[PDB]
Amino acid sequence: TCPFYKKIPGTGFTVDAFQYGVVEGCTAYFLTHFHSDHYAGLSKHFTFPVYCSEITGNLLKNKLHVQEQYIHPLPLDTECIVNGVKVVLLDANHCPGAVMILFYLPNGTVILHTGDFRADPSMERSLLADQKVHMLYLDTTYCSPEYTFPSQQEVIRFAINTAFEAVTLNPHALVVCGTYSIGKEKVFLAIADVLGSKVGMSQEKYKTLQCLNIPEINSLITTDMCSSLVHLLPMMQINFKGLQSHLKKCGGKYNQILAFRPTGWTHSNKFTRIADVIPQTKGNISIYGIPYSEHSSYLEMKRFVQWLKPQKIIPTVNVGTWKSRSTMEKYFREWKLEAGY
Ligand code: NI
Repeated sequence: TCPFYKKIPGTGFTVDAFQYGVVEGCTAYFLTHFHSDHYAGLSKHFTFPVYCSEITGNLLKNKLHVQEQYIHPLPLDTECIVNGVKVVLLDANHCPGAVMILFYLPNGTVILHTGDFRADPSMERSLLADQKVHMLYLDTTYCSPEYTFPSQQEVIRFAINTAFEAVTLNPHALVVCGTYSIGKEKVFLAIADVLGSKVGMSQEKYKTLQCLNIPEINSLITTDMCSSLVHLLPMMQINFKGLQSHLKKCGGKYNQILAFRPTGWTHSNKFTRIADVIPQTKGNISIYGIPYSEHSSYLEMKRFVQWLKPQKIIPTVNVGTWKSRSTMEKYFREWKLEAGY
């Protein structure tokens, strides 16, 4: 049955609550983004209204076959009215089409649901600047101080320089990038752009990326693996057996793979700067784990909350153990004491 932290009080709304059947007294189902832990349970047989971004709606229609009459896409940064409640969708800086949702309840309470997000100081200049928030439903994925990571831009610089150098030294090398859900597209697109190649992939992955409004996508992606020197594969195939196998299938077109696994965090970041990262190598296969995160680091999260100064924080991640919950509540107290609210 539905957890309390997926329910918006004083409304008939839920957020990312599609694996519970018919939720008692839910009139409208919001979806923050197209990742499987959040959409789990949608299908062509779903007949309640779903509210979401334009991109997420494209994906519901095309990938899950949800019927068009039940998809209610909203533009960003725009006051809209749902079942008599004013709502706004804000960019979450997560994956394509991911949003945070602002709710303005009839009694004057204001609620922000972050969905999944990576906090950034650019958010301190949206419709959030203009008013107070009583309740924050917060993405606490990395809510512990050991989670530090570089900026996405520093990680992309590292990957582009690495791939450029490798292929210049060996023009018969193949670059591989692992993927398991939408998100992290800049990794593979930036690499392809510096090598003057398209990114090759399965027809199903190509179809998924065409659902996204990426300007000049016919331009960056293809299903012709032959013409391409950057290939996308399932994250699971990013290991030595998977990559030897793939290398065989290219029919002596390539003699080496350099592969990137853009993971969230790895305990190497406690003892290593981005500049000092190295691969795992076996034969003519090298694998780099790079800390490209689409969630807030601990310090990014803390700054965002100390700026917003919500009256109450409800964590939405890591809530299933008493020790995790207590640890997060202790941080939230420090933040409030340090910030003076
Ligand atoms: Ni997500």
